[PDB]
Amino acid sequence: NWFDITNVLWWIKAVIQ
Amino acid sequence: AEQLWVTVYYGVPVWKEATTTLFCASDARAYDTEVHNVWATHACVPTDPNPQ
Amino acid sequence: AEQLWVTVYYGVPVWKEATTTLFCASDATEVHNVWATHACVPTDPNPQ
Amino acid sequence: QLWVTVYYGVPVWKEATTTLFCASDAVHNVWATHACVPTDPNPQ
Amino acid sequence: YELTQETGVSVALGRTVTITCRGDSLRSHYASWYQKKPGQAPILLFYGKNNRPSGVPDRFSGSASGNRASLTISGAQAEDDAEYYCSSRDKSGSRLSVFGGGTKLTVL
Amino acid sequence: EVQLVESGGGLVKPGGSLRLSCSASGFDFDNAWMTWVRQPPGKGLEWVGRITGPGEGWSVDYAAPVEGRFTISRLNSINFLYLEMNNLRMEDSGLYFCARTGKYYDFWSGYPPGEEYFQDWGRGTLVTV
Amino acid sequence: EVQLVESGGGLVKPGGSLRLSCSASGFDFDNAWMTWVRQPPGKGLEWVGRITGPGEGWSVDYAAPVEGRFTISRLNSINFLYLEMNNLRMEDSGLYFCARTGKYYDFWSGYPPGEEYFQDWGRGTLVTV
Amino acid sequence: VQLVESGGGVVQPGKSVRLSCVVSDFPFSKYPMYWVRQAPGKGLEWVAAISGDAWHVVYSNSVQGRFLVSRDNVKNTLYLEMNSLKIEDTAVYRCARMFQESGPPRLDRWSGRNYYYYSGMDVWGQGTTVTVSS
Amino acid sequence: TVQCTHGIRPVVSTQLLLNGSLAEEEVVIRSANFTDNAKIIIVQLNKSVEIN
Amino acid sequence: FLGAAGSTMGAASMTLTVQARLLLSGIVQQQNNLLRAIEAQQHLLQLTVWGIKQLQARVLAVERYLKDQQLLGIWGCSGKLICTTAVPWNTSWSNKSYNQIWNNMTWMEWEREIDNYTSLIYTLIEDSQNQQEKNEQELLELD
Amino acid sequence: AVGIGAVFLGFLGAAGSTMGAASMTLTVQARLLLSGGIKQLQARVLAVERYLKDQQLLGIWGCSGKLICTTAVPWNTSWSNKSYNQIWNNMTWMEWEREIDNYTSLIYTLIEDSQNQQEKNEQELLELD
Amino acid sequence: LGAAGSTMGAASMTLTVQARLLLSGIVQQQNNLLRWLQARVLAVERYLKDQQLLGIWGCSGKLICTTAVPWNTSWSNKSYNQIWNNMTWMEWEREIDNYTSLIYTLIEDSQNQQEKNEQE
Amino acid sequence: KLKEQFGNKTIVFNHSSGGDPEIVMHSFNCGGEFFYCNSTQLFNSTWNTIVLPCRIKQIVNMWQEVGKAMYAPPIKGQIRCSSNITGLILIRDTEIFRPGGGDMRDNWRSELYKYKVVKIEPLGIAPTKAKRRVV
Ligand SMILES: *[C@@H]1O[C@H](CO[C@@H]2O[C@@H](C)[C@@H](O)[C@@H](O)[C@@H]2O)[C@@H](O[C@@H]2O[C@H](CO)[C@@H](O[C@@H]3O[C@H](CO[C@H]4O[C@H](CO)[C@@H](O)[C@H](O)[C@@H]4O)[C@@H](O)[C@H](O[C@H]4O[C@H](CO)[C@@H](O[C@@H]5O[C@H](CO)[C@@H](O)[C@H](O)[C@H]5NC(C)=O)[C@H](O)[C@@H]4O[C@@H]4O[C@H](CO)[C@@H](O[C@@H]5O[C@H](CO)[C@H](O)[C@H](O)[C@H]5O)[C@H](O)[C@H]4NC(C)=O)[C@@H]3O)[C@H](O)[C@H]2NC(C)=O)[C@H](O)[C@H]1NC(C)=O
Ligand SMILES: *[C@@H]1O[C@H](CO[C@@H]2O[C@@H](C)[C@@H](O)[C@@H](O)[C@@H]2O)[C@@H](O[C@@H]2O[C@H](CO)[C@@H](O[C@@H]3O[C@H](CO[C@H]4O[C@H](CO[C@@H]5O[C@H](CO)[C@@H](O[C@@H]6O[C@H](CO)[C@H](O)[C@H](O)[C@H]6O)[C@H](O)[C@H]5NC(C)=O)[C@@H](O)[C@H](O)[C@@H]4O)[C@@H](O)[C@H](O[C@H]4O[C@H](CO)[C@@H](O)[C@H](O)[C@@H]4O)[C@@H]3O)[C@H](O)[C@H]2NC(C)=O)[C@H](O)[C@H]1NC(C)=O
Ligand SMILES: *[C@@H]1O[C@H](CO)[C@@H](O[C@@H]2O[C@H](CO)[C@@H](O[C@@H]3O[C@H](CO[C@H]4O[C@H](CO)[C@@H](O)[C@H](O)[C@@H]4O)[C@@H](O)[C@H](O[C@H]4O[C@H](CO)[C@@H](O)[C@H](O)[C@@H]4O)[C@@H]3O)[C@H](O)[C@H]2NC(C)=O)[C@H](O)[C@H]1NC(C)=O
Ligand SMILES: *[C@@H]1O[C@H](CO[C@@H]2O[C@@H](C)[C@@H](O)[C@@H](O)[C@@H]2O)[C@@H](O[C@@H]2O[C@H](CO)[C@@H](O)[C@H](O)[C@H]2NC(C)=O)[C@H](O)[C@H]1NC(C)=O
Ligand SMILES: *[C@@H]1O[C@H](CO[C@@H]2O[C@@H](C)[C@@H](O)[C@@H](O)[C@@H]2O)[C@@H](O[C@@H]2O[C@H](CO)[C@@H](O)[C@H](O)[C@H]2NC(C)=O)[C@H](O)[C@H]1NC(C)=O
Ligand SMILES: *[C@@H]1O[C@H](CO)[C@@H](O[C@@H]2O[C@H](CO)[C@@H](O)[C@H](O)[C@H]2NC(C)=O)[C@H](O)[C@H]1NC(C)=O
Ligand SMILES: *[C@@H]1O[C@H](CO)[C@@H](O[C@@H]2O[C@H](CO)[C@@H](O)[C@H](O)[C@H]2NC(C)=O)[C@H](O)[C@H]1NC(C)=O
Ligand SMILES: *[C@@H]1O[C@H](CO[C@@H]2O[C@@H](C)[C@@H](O)[C@@H](O)[C@@H]2O)[C@@H](O)[C@H](O)[C@H]1NC(C)=O
Ligand SMILES: *[C@@H]1O[C@H](CO)[C@@H](O)[C@H](O)[C@H]1NC(C)=O
Ligand SMILES: *[C@@H]1O[C@H](CO)[C@@H](O)[C@H](O)[C@H]1NC(C)=O
Ligand SMILES: *[C@@H]1O[C@H](CO)[C@@H](O)[C@H](O)[C@H]1NC(C)=O
Ligand SMILES: *[C@@H]1O[C@H](CO)[C@@H](O)[C@H](O)[C@H]1NC(C)=O
Ligand SMILES: *[C@@H]1O[C@H](CO)[C@@H](O)[C@H](O)[C@H]1NC(C)=O
Ligand SMILES: *[C@@H]1O[C@H](CO)[C@@H](O)[C@H](O)[C@H]1NC(C)=O
Ligand SMILES: *[C@@H]1O[C@H](CO)[C@@H](O)[C@H](O)[C@H]1NC(C)=O
Ligand SMILES: *[C@@H]1O[C@H](CO)[C@@H](O)[C@H](O)[C@H]1NC(C)=O
Ligand SMILES: *[C@@H]1O[C@H](CO)[C@@H](O)[C@H](O)[C@H]1NC(C)=O
Ligand SMILES: *[C@@H]1O[C@H](CO)[C@@H](O)[C@H](O)[C@H]1NC(C)=O
Ligand SMILES: *[C@@H]1O[C@H](CO)[C@@H](O)[C@H](O)[C@H]1NC(C)=O
Ligand SMILES: *[C@@H]1O[C@H](CO)[C@@H](O)[C@H](O)[C@H]1NC(C)=O
Ligand SMILES: *[C@@H]1O[C@H](CO)[C@@H](O)[C@H](O)[C@H]1NC(C)=O
Ligand SMILES: *[C@@H]1O[C@H](CO)[C@@H](O)[C@H](O)[C@H]1NC(C)=O
Repeated sequence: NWFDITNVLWWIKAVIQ
Repeated sequence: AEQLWVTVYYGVPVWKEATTTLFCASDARAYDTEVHNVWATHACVPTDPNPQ
Repeated sequence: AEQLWVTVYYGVPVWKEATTTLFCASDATEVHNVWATHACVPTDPNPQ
Repeated sequence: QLWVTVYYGVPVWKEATTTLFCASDAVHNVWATHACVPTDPNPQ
Repeated sequence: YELTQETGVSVALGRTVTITCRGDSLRSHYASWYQKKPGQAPILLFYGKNNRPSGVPDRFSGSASGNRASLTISGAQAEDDAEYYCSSRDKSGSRLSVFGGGTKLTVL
Repeated sequence: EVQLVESGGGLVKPGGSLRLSCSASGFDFDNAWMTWVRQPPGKGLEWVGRITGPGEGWSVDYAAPVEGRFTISRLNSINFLYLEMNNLRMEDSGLYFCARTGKYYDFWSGYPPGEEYFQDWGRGTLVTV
Repeated sequence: EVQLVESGGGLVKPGGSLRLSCSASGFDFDNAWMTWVRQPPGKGLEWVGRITGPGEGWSVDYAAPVEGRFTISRLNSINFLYLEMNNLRMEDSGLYFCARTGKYYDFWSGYPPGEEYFQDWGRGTLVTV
Repeated sequence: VQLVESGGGVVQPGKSVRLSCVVSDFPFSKYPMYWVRQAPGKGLEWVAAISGDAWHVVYSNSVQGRFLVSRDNVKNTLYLEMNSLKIEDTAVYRCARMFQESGPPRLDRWSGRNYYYYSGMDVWGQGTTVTVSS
Repeated sequence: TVQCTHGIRPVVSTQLLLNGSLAEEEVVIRSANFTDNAKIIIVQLNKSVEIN
Repeated sequence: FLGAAGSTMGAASMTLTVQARLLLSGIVQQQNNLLRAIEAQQHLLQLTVWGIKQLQARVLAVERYLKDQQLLGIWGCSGKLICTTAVPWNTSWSNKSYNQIWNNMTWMEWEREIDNYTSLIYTLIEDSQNQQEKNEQELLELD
Repeated sequence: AVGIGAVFLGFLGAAGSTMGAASMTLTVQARLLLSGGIKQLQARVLAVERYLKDQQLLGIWGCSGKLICTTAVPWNTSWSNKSYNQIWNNMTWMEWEREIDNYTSLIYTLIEDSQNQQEKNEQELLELD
Repeated sequence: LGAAGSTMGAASMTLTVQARLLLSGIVQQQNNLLRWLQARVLAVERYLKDQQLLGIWGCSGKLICTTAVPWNTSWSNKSYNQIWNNMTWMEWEREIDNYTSLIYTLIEDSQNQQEKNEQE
Repeated sequence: KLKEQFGNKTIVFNHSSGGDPEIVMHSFNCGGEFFYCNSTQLFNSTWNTIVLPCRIKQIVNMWQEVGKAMYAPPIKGQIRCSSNITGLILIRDTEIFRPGGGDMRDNWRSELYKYKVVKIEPLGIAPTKAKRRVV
């Protein structure tokens, strides 16, 4: 699901910092 | 675009013209009892059709 | 209750009454007899 | 062990006495079509 | 039209010109750029942070800073005389999209 | 080799209904996101709505002035896109485009749900209200 | 409203075969455990065997004097229970019952596999060997 | 068995009544019914017919579109409603059962069309009488 | 599409056709070229003419 | 092979595990020996009255076999013996209850119960399921 | 003394309809293809010998017993310049089998030896693990 | 008939050619009906014998299919590569011809009359 | 209805001609009995209770083959058959129409002017997006 993909990636970007 | 693949169908309502054998299908009442009706040859096929 | 579904069984033991055409079976030669007519399917001594 | 696998389509043969059918190449000959089927396209 | 564009911009033939697009949503989202001439279907020229679709001349480039986005035509041609639209989210985080008012680029 | 041909546009009285069609070719229509865009007379491009693909459940999103009146659908078996319009107004009139929709999201600078772009367009069909 | 009707019982020579049927109604036959019980003449009730349900894989268990000769089966489509008997002996003769089987296990005092009880019975069908 | 009617009498032109034939004992959903009209001093005129499942309805040409028939297999009733009455409709109406039994509809294989068989009558109800005058 | 053709009485007559089958209330006449001289004029008239 | 023609429908499904008592197997063990080529060891010696009748006998052995395979072939039930369908039973066909059909009934009497309604069931399998599922299957391959 | 109108369909009843309406009709042309002074017998074999051939060709293609099925053989756009939705919504079958009459032999060879021959040597050698 | 000299692991690649040309061969009788079919009717019956028999054997449509029936070495105890990469098909048939009908009941029962009791 | 293919002038009717009376006189059967009737009176020209002399023979040729010939003496009593007419056979030749006819296939052409027998080719193929599952 595209709308989920973008959300999970944004989250990963936040967490890995 | 997409790849297309062939798909088999059965019972497709098409036709060509052909020349085949038809068969007699006559009346079937009062063919017995001395009725040697040469057209009927004693009621060739006794169907008495329901022509739908 | 259970919504019943249709099931096709092949091999049910049913019949009706009918008419047909028959054929001989002689149980056995020069073939020159009027009734026997040895141009005919040979039988089987199986008890069927 | 050894289990018995079924094989359909194996090319073996008996010898049989049977009926053939005549095919004649191709007016009003008795061998033309009143005995046989018409012309032979190709033997293989 | 929360995405604001210049109504009209001129450019001498052969010279370089930049059209811009401004809006709050651009702080969060890139824009994509389209060329349209009357009677014709639009043409995707540029999108993303640095993406140009094949078959589109190299004279076209997009860029982005703050709340604005901009297309630069380097060495404007006669064919380039057209309408240019940008498109992006209407709000930040939106599943919807929106178009700018559109910039008419007359080539002088 | 992508081809999109809109159809079904015509004259219609205010309050009336209308059904625009779009025949898609040249690409994978089935998994492709599709979008309707219009151009009112003497005005610019305007985003009408977009239908997503399988992973998104064929979800559809709509522009505010059109939400509730319009319906976007697809029949992937013959690669057709549709636009069901009800209760039309003067401002509903314009030239209606259909366009193959691409998804874009840059990982390090992106913000969900990234952005959608329109790589292939058709010629449009004229709606007159 | 449960109804069970056994059938198929009759006179048979020693060594012979026989097939008892049971038509089940009034409950959920499909997931129900079923049991065969017989009563020899001038004697008491005797447990013959029992078929389990889906979770148990329709597993079947048998009484020792009958294990190997008898077969219990079901066709859940018409709620019938069956009992295939081979190689019968004099002592195989009696009145054969079928009965809906319940499972019981008390947690704090129970011992696996708890106990089975017979809540609904049929009238039986008479086997004469 | 017992076979009578009700609702008969005398009305004006342009009016509309509905009779009520009631059967007694045979399974009513199994059989089709009929309506016949004996004019006084004349022969008989067939009127109408219903299928056993109340699906097939065939009217006479003269009374075509005016009348109405129906069934209720639970209540074992039989109705003949009538509209646009004329003076020449004054005669004896009779409720009547088919002689033979009928089957379910047939569905010939070669064309997806059912068939309701229709044969004649044995049990005539004694029937009411409707008169149309001033 | 019919299962089976309609009534065909295979009568034998020259110069007319006796127990035949007739069309609707116009008279229809057909032929092969219908300009050529040595063809056959098939006449179908809309009513019957009784013969004793 | 008619060994349970007096048995009940709830019990005749037990012995039907044998291949309808090896129904079709009796044909192939027949036509292996119906095709004894003594007919070809004679060319019948003539055309005789029996060989006219045998020819009209083998055709019915051909045709009436095919009409039972084709109907099993079209019903999505090719070659099986007990298959279920998707057609809901309509109580208007038979208002008999459940156990009376199975536990308490023969077969040939049950033929005369629905010999009227049989032909409607034939169309209501094909156009309801086997025409229908093939399109819905092909839609599930469109993706 | 009988008669009611049509209920389901007729024989060849869809033969002026579109493909999308005839595709739900195939069984009626499928049933009556077989059932229906020597010259009756010479017909009663040709009707068989035509049925086996059409049955046999479905057998080779991995498509026996199904009315419809798909393959993996790609459609070649050289065979048809027709658009997709024109085929499934506008063209009848009787017209359609004059248009691909010439290519038919290429099709049947490119089903068997292309795929369903190849889907057995690939199939048999997915063992050993 | 080309791979009639191949081994049993080698002649299996020509199984398709043998099956196709069993029925009618190439079509003779080029429509010359101008001027008496029992042999034509038998060839169909030879064909329909086997397709029904593969239908009972759960193996319609295929050419090569497996089973749940283990082998009984009293038929022939000759092991795997003693025959497979060593022997043609005419000789393997002349080792199993006495046991032929015995194989057919076992394939009928324990593969589909068995698996009919696994359907549920 | 003879007219509307050319002009509005010159229609006539003429009687037949040519050969022995079996092809001249009108032939038909009536209940195991054969009639050759004179039909010259039936064909007077036109512009924009008749009794006909019938003749009966006994040795009657087969209808199209030359060679064998059937024969039938009648049953007792007189013979009567009412009949109909739904057509006749004419030839072209002011534009002359004469009653021709040498083939009752043309009568059967008048009976079978509607029909056509076509064979089903039930098998057919078409492309789509779907594909057989391959492992
Ligand atoms: C499947 O379909 C077929 C039909 O279709 C077929 O298949 C298709 C595929 C097509 O091909 C199609 O073309 C085929 O045809 C169905 O077949 C039909 O089955 C029914 C039976 O279910 C048949 O009905 C019977 O017919 C007889 C006459 O038929 C004869 O002839 C035909 C052909 O010639 C033969 O086939 C047939 O076998 C017969 O020989 C008919 O007379 C019967 O009616 C009498 O008997 C019943 C039973 O008693 C009476 O019903 C009772 O009525 C009383 C009164 O109200 C009630 O109280 C009872 O509840 C009720 N029911 C019962 C069970 O009792 C019925 O009323 C009638 O009774 C007689 O009535 C008269 C008048 O009252 C009475 O006479 C009186 O006598 C006294 C003393 O003498 C005084 O004198 C009075 O004045 C006088 O009037 C008489 O005594 C009564 N007798 C009795 C015994 O009561 C019966 O209906 C039908 O013929 C047959 N065929 C057709 C074409 O329909 C088949 O059913 C379908 N299958 C299924 C499962 O549905
Ligand atoms: C199990 O099988 C059942 C039976 O199968 C049947 O037999 C088989 C052997 C086989 O042949 C089957 O093909 C056959 O169907 C299935 O039951 C059928 O179900 C369908 C539904 O799909 C039914 O179809 C409905 O038919 C109704 C009737 O249509 C007839 O009548 C219309 C006019 O109606 C008439 O109006 C006048 C008004 O005056 C009535 O007169 C009044 O009657 C009173 C009572 O007697 C009183 O006497 C008054 O004095 C008098 O004025 C008259 O009674 C009434 N007719 C009837 C029969 O009641 C005609 O226009 C039409 O041409 C036809 O002649 C329709 O009304 C109905 O439409 C309505 O319902 C729809 C859905 O409910 C709805 O959407 C519509 O908007 C509309 O409101 C249906 O079309 C069919 O009748 C059933 N069969 C039978 C025999 O009843 C059953 O479906 C199946 N089980 C399953 C699960 O599928
Ligand atoms: C065009 O179509 C019309 C009608 O559609 C045909 O006219 C009928 O033709 C037939 C064939 O000749 C006529 O049938 C004959 O009727 C004779 C009169 O019988 C009367 O008497 C009996 C006594 O019980 C009544 O039942 C009957 O209804 C009549 O009232 C019979 O005597 C003939 O039978 C002879 O042949 C049998 C055969 O074995 C002998 O055993 C008898 O002893 C007897 O000699 C015969 O059945 C029929 O009457 C005609 N209908 C009419 C005139 O109205 C035309 O024939 C047809 N056109 C052509 C060219 O054929
Ligand atoms: C579509 O098919 C052609 C091959 O079919 C050819 O044309 C038919 C009309 C008929 O004449 C056949 O006998 C022919 O074989 C494919 O084009 C071929 O590509 C090969 C590549 O190796 C080339 O050698 C041939 O010359 C080509 N034939 C042509 C152009 O006629 C083509 O690839 C197919 N398309 C698809 C998508 O598979
Ligand atoms: C399909 O092919 C025909 C020609 O096919 C050949 O002739 C047939 C009688 C048959 O024997 C086929 O197997 C042969 O391969 C094409 O017909 C041609 O059409 C054009 C214009 O319509 C005409 O000028 C030619 O004379 C025709 N050919 C012949 C031999 O007469 C037809 O166009 C082909 N259709 C398609 C869609 O490819
Ligand atoms: C015969 O052709 C007509 C059109 O020429 C078909 O009618 C169409 O049917 C569909 C199905 O509901 C409608 O959506 C169309 O609107 C109809 N066309 C028109 C012009 O109204 C008809 O279905 C065809 N016959 C068959 C049996 O399919
Ligand atoms: C058939 O009838 C026609 C006219 O009714 C006959 O033709 C003429 O008959 C008269 C009367 O005797 C003769 O004088 C003429 O010579 C006849 N011919 C012509 C050309 O006028 C005719 O003879 C009858 N018979 C046949 C066999 O045609
Ligand atoms: C079924 O067997 C019946 C004997 O038992 C009866 O069964 C139930 C259904 C009740 O009807 C009750 O009267 C009896 O206990 C026979 O009477 C009957 O003929 C059989 N056949 C049927 C119902 O088709
Ligand atoms: C009739 O069948 C029943 C059912 O199995 C059986 O009890 C009975 O023995 C049979 N009748 C006879 C005479 O064997
Ligand atoms: C057809 O018959 C009617 C009377 O039934 C008649 O008026 C009309 O003239 C006939 N047609 C022709 C062409 O003569
Ligand atoms: C009809 O009239 C003559 C005779 O055959 C001929 O010249 C003309 O071409 C014909 N017309 C056709 C056959 O269309
Ligand atoms: C098929 O499509 C064409 C478009 O080229 C259209 O003109 C025609 O009306 C359509 N056919 C039918 C039967 O509607
Ligand atoms: C036939 O014999 C030759 C030499 O003996 C051999 O190489 C060849 O492979 C054989 N054929 C087969 C199919 O093995
Ligand atoms: C098959 O094996 C069994 C043991 O399972 C043996 O008893 C039997 O003799 C073998 N079959 C033959 C035909 O020898
Ligand atoms: C098969 O058995 C016989 C007798 O036991 C023995 O002579 C032969 O060598 C055996 N063959 C194999 C391959 O085991
Ligand atoms: C195959 O069998 C023949 C038979 O004599 C033998 O000579 C040869 O060695 C065998 N080959 C193998 C590989 O076993
Ligand atoms: C096969 O059976 C026949 C007939 O009983 C016998 O003569 C032959 O020797 C048998 N074959 C073997 C290998 O035992
Ligand atoms: C009749 O013929 C004349 C000249 O031949 C022509 O002018 C006139 O139009 C014709 N009548 C009709 C109704 O065509
Ligand atoms: C009609 O034709 C006949 C010959 O068939 C001829 O003798 C006669 O004079 C013609 N009559 C007219 C008016 O043309
Ligand atoms: C009309 O028919 C009669 C019938 O006998 C014939 O003699 C005559 O020549 C024809 N012509 C005229 C003008 O009377
Ligand atoms: C034949 O016609 C003549 C005169 O028209 C008449 O006197 C005679 O009664 C008629 N006979 C018959 C059987 O019609
Ligand atoms: C012959 O014509 C009369 C004229 O009304 C007609 O009633 C009769 O049905 C016709 N004969 C036949 C067999 O149709």
